[PDB]
Amino acid sequence: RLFKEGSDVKAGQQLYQIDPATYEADYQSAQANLASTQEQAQRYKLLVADQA
Amino acid sequence: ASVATAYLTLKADQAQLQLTKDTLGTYQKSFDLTQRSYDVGVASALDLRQAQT
Repeated sequence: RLFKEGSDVKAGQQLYQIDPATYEADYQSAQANLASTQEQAQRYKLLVADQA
Repeated sequence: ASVATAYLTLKADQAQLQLTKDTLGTYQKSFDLTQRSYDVGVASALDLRQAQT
């Protein structure tokens, strides 16, 4: 718990932490696919200009 | 008959030369496209060598 109780908190201030540990694995599994598809799109962007 | 045969053979072989030049230009353009695709990283050297052959 990251807030002092009875204090004035602001909008968007983090109050807790709920042990990510699964969403970290989901995020890594998503970004590993994004890392390959992004450079495939970037390579085909260069090759489509030369009609390759 | 010999003169007519030799002249027609020359007339045929010059057109064969022109079509072979067109085929070589097509092959050179294909090799340049495969070299560009090897430079960007989509194809491998295994395809670049087959395009070179």
